[PDB]
Amino acid sequence: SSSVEVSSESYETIFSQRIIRDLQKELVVGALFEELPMSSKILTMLVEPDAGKATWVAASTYGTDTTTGEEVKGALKEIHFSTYKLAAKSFITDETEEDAIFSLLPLLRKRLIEAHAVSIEEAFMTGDGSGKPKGLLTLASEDSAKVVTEAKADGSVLVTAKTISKLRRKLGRHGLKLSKLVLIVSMDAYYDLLEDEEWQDVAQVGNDSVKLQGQVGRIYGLPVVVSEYFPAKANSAEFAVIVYKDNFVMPRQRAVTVERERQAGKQRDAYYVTQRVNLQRYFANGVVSGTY
Amino acid sequence: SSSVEVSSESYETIFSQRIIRDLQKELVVGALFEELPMSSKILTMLVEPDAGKATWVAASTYGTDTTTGEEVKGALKEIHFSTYKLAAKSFITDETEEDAIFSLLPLLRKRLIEAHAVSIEEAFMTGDGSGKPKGLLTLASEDSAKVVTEAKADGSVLVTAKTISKLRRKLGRHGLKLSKLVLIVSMDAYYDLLEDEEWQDVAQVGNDSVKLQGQVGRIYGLPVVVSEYFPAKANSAEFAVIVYKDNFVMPRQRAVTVERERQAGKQRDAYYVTQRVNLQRYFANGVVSGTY
Amino acid sequence: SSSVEVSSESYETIFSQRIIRDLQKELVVGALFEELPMSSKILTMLVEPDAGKATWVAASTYGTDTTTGEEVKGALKEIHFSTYKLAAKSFITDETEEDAIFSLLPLLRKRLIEAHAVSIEEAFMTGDGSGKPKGLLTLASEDSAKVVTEAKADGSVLVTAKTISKLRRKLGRHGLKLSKLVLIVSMDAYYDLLEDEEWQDVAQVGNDSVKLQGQVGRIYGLPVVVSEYFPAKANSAEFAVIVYKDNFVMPRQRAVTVERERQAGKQRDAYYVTQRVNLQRYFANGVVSGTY
Amino acid sequence: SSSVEVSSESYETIFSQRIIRDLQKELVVGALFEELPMSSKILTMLVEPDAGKATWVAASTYGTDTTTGEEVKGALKEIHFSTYKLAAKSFITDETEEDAIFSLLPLLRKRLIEAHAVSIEEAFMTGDGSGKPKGLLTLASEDSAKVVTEAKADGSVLVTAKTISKLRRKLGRHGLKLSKLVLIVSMDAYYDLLEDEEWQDVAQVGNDSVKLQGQVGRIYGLPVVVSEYFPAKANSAEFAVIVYKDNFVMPRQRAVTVERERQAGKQRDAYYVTQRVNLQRYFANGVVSGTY
Amino acid sequence: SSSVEVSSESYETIFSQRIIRDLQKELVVGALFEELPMSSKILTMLVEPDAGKATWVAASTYGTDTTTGEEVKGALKEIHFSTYKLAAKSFITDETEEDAIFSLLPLLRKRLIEAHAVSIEEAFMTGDGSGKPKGLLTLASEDSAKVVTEAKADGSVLVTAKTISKLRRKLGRHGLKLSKLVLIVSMDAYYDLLEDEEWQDVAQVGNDSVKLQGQVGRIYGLPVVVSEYFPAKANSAEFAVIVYKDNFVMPRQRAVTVERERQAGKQRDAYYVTQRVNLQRYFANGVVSGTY
Amino acid sequence: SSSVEVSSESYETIFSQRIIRDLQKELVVGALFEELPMSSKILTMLVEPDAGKATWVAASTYGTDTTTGEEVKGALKEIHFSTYKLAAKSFITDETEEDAIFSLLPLLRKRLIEAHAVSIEEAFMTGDGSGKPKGLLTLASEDSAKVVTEAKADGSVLVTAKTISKLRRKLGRHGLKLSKLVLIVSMDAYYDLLEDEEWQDVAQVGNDSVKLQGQVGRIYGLPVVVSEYFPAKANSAEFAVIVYKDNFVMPRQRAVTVERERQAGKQRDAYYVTQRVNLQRYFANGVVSGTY
Repeated sequence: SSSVEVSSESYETIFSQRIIRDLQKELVVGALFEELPMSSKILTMLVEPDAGKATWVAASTYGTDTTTGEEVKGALKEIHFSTYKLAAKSFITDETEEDAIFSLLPLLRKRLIEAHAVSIEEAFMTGDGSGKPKGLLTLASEDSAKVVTEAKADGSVLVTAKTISKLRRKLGRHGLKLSKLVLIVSMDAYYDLLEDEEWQDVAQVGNDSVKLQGQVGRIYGLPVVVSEYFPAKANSAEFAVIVYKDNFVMPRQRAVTVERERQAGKQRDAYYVTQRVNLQRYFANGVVSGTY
Repeated sequence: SSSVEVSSESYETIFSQRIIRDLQKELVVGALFEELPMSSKILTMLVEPDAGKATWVAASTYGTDTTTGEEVKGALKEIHFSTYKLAAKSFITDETEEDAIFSLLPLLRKRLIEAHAVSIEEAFMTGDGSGKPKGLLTLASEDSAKVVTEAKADGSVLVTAKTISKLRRKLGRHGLKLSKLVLIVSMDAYYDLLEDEEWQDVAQVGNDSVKLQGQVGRIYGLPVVVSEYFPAKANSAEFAVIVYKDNFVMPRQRAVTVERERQAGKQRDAYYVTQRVNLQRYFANGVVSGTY
Repeated sequence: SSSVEVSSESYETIFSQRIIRDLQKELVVGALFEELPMSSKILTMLVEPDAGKATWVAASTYGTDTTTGEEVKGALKEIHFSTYKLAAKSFITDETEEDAIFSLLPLLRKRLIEAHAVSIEEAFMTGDGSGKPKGLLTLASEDSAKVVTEAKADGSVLVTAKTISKLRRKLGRHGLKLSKLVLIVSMDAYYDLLEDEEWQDVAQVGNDSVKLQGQVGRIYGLPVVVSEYFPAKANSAEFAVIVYKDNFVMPRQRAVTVERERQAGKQRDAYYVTQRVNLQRYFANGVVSGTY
Repeated sequence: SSSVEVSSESYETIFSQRIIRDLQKELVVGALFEELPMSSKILTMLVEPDAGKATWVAASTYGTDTTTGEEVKGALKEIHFSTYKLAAKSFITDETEEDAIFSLLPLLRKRLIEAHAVSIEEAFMTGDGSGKPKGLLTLASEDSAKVVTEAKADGSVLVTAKTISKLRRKLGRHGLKLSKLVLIVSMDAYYDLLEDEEWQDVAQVGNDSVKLQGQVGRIYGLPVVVSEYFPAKANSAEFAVIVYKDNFVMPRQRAVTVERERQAGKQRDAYYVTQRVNLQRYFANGVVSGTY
Repeated sequence: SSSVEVSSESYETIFSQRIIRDLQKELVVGALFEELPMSSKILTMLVEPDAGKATWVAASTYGTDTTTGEEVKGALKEIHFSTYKLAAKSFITDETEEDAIFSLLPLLRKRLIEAHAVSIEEAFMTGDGSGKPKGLLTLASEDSAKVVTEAKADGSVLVTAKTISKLRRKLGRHGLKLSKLVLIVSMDAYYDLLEDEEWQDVAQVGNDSVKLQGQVGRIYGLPVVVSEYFPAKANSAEFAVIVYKDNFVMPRQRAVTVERERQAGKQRDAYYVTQRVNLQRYFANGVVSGTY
Repeated sequence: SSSVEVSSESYETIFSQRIIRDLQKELVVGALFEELPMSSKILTMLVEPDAGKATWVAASTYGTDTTTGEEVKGALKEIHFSTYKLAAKSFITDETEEDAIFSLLPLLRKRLIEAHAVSIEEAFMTGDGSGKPKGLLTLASEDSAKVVTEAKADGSVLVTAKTISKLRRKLGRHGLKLSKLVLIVSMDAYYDLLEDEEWQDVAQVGNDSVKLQGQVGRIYGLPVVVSEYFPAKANSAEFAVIVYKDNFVMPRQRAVTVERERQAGKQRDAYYVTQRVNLQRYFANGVVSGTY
């Protein structure tokens, strides 16, 4: 009846009262370590490691230098945990905040913190270490630690299940355990439709329940971390396996705090979120990936 | 003997009493949602889910002027919920009813309703949205979502079970689950008997029981909703896979009511049966279809 | 020494006493439904299942005249179940019975009833249905219903077991159930020795018994009704699979009776045997056979 | 020194105290039926099982002339079961008995009876039926039954278990059972270690014991009567599978008796053992054998 | 520096002490039977099995002259068991015993007895039957009894498990059981590694226990008696399988006694170790070996 | 702004700190026997195992003179248990020690003893035994005993699992058992995925635990002493399997001790570690390795 430019504009318009989030993916992997508070400029350590060496000496007296005899070493290595600053800044103007909707500022604050955390997780996963923490698929990669798939447990010809097993027993050479798997979402999809020598398929069987879905999706009974924080290289899959109780800790030189001023050349409200963070490192075989 | 046009018409004949219904098929799929009453003629549901986010900042001073900018945000996105009208009339006259049958109308009101129910399902199940409730295949198919089978879960070649698993995983990256499957009766026939890995049939073993068939007809323990409200593309399949308790609601802006009049030019009996409906939508990857 | 033409005929020979039947099997399959007595020359009855229908109408008015709404019809259809006559007749002479024996007749009456009973089953199983009851391999097949195997649930390669399952599914599409299965004795002896991937055979486990044999030979746990009244073709196997207690009734307008006269020009005994029976039909998927 | 014809004959010489018998197999097959006591020369039985069947009549009339009228029959067939003579005799003289052992005669009398018994079994197992009982195999094989393996359940290729099955389902179709099986030792000695699809053998499983053996040495749980009294052929193996409690009876006009006379020239001693026996023949297909 | 002829010889140096006996293996295989004491140089006995027979007689008289006269016979046959001699000696001297080890004789006497016991086992395992017992493989192989595996239970292509399987059948044809099997060390190692249709070896599974090693090394749940006293034929392998509790007794006309003399015209110490043994032979199908 | 060579090295530095050992493995394979302390220069002792054996005697008198003479012996043969010397010294001075760390000697001394323990285990594992003790592998392989696989109880074909079983039997044909297996890590990776009849592997199953891993890595349920002190021969594996408590003893004529002097021309800190050891041998078949 009424058209626009009659009286259409005078009727009820509902707005989204209660909204959903931007970003609904959990933040783990980058923080999946002991989170240790720190305040120091640097932290420096040393290890024993050893002395002497000893051999086989024919004896028959007390004190013998007749044959073989004195043997010593001292050794090394000092190591320094090098700390980084990671931080963010954001604007809002009174100009934007004042219309008739003043509910924006409360909402905004809880996006900022959530957003600083995202950038940390991505920085820990992929990051070169300049201006950012020590990577996880940089220190376990082919790029700067030279770790690919295990070829000391490959005769010729591999398969996708096999690769996980092969990397797992590379960790037990390094003497450590496995306690979580971090896998690409595609990989886990493939392993959900598991191929087994049970021949029932533990994604389903005949009688299906939450027990089965939650068993197939765990490999070796362990939390698979489904994550999307991986480049796709080619048809290759990247994996990160290591222990997560005997591995690395996140020393945080400043725990996340939100800092705030009004000043940016007028007033205006300016927001600072600031953390300072790193990864520990002791070994380059101390975390293991492999390229399919 | 007794021949017709002689004396055959003065003896016995039987007539029916009680009568089979038209369509003994259960109406579901289009009525497989929660039914929410609405009194509001439009809903303008502005979503509101975020303010600020994060940044990477060096900090260590009260006011920092050297690092990155700050962030301040509004929020988005208004959603207009628009209802449509579905309804029909039936014109009848006493003049046709006049013979010796007068029990026609007590069945007929409930034939018209049952029939009006069919078209409600067909429109709910498949539909553009223009003058009809939002369509279920359509909203989740290539037509207006570009949602087909997940190509990031397949190398090439997809067997019938294997498809379902690609769609199952697609669902959980959304944040939603699966609790029933809607399949075509001809597709449903290769799941009624399926050739399976236990190598005995888990439809029937050697010693069929209603239990084994009731387990197999639940793909993943989840009921398959056998329906015949599906287009036919080719030897390609169609699926409707979603959760049916967390997805979309069916909002009914006028529930079905029967108005009755007797005015059409004389008397005459006039019936008007009228409803108003739509379906909710937030996302169109919140529902899943796919292409075999 | 003693031989024919001495005195051998005057001495000892022990001549016949007692007889064993003709056919030491049960007569099955025609009689496998309810058998209801009637007294009504024709069961004319009208079956009316639907009235109304309704549609989607956009309204915004009480009396909605703006678009058509009006939906109403009567329905159809009338059917007539017409009884047929089956009969058997015999005329003998006193001369044939007599030589010193006159006990033939009380036994003659049984054989007549029994042989009649056989024809009835012949007529129910295969029969054009005009003057006699309609078939069950002549009704239910390609001959007069277009009902064979279900090709739309085949993959490719029909094998015998597969054929029964596809056919089973063809029944549940129709809405009717299965409660007995009717099969060919030649096929039966190979449902008795069914292949199963249980892999020890459940008809000779290695802890062998009559139980396993009486299980395997009951396809789906429902009794196999061994029957052999089937036509020939090549080596196609036909089956009769239907619900046998929620379908057709056999209606009896005349119960078995023997009407006995002597007078036939001479005496003579004249024996007339009469029954009036039919088969019902409701739909052209009301019963299912399939061709292999 | 010491040689024969010195002092070696008065030295100890040990002679046999006890002996084995020639034959240590239990008799079986031909004394495995009912042993019916009898005293008549012949049993002449006439079986009369069926009289009357009538016809399906066309009705509204009693003493039909629109079809063939009222049927009645008498019946056939007289059959005569005639005993045959089995007699065996032996004779000794006082010259035969005397050596230095007088104690042979109670043993000889046992031996003759046993020896005669073998001849009864030999004839009952295979026998023309002319001055001996009819042979069980001589009426079950190709010899005059003309009953071999059913073509009607071979797609091509027969194996030993299938041949037994083929033979078994002939039985259930002549109205009889299987209650024992008679087989050939060489074939029985292949179910000693029985190949099967467990592949771990269901003859011995994992932990061989006597129980498993005496159960697997049966086919259908029913005792395999391990014998070697069948004739040689080639690589063909004939069996007998029939009921052994609803089958052919032995009518014994004389139960086995021991007769002793002395007289025949001088005295001297004579041992005669005589029985008069036959095997029934109710049907020529009332026993089933077959050619492998 | 110091060596023989300087000062090396004056330091304590450790010379021999503490003995170990010749052969660390149990004397069995010829000693597996009952050792029955006897005192009779030769044992002469008949074994009586049966006397007369009694052939079928037609009868209907009390002296049957119409048939062949009575059967009768004595009993055969006479058997001689002849003892053989086995002994060993040592002639040592007073000069030998004098001049290093005077405690040699208490050990030397034990070795003479023990060494004789092995030589006895050599005579029982394979024996000429001339001056020494009758052999054990000798009476059971082709050497003097023409017993190889039964070619009339061959299904073509004899394999290891099967040879035993045929051999067991040959046993039941004698009517004697199988209770242990005596094999060659090298075969026994392959039989320990039995491959069965579990396809995993029941030798050690994957879940080993002493029971499974103690189970594999039993064939048919009967223990194998592992031995080395066998000849190596060719590529053919000797097996010896019989009952070992209802077969051959070893009759001993003298038990092992140690006899001691000193004279030979001088003294000198003379040690004589003596036994007298024979081995029963009833049949040559009373012990069964074979050729591979 | 700041850089090194400005003030940075003096600004608040975390110097090196703490420690972790080298040889992050337990000493195995050398320590795997009874360790007997000894205090004797040599033990020179006679193997004592037989004294006479005699032979058979036909008798006929208390003595004989007809047959062979008598046996009686002392005993053969002397063996000498000889020690070797293993040892080394190490040189350090006060000049080296004076920097700013004086916790070096308390660590250097532990390392030295540990470093000596390694050169002992090395020599114990492989060695010529000439001035060191015997090589465990060397004596056992084909280098010095001519012992490879048991290829007189092997027919055709082998796998890794088989090669162990060939060795396993080879021990017991000297009466010896098994109580450990020694294996190369490269092989150990291949026993991780043990191929078995339960056909899921007992290393994962579907559900893993430390227990399954501890069953599959113990071949026969007995500890595999996993070690990496093995020579890498080629694509061949060596193994060492013998009994390790019913065989060889390791006799130690001097236990490990540390002697220390400070004088040799200057002072100077001098350490001497010295020990004396041998490994016994008794036969060349009393320790077994194998070439895969």
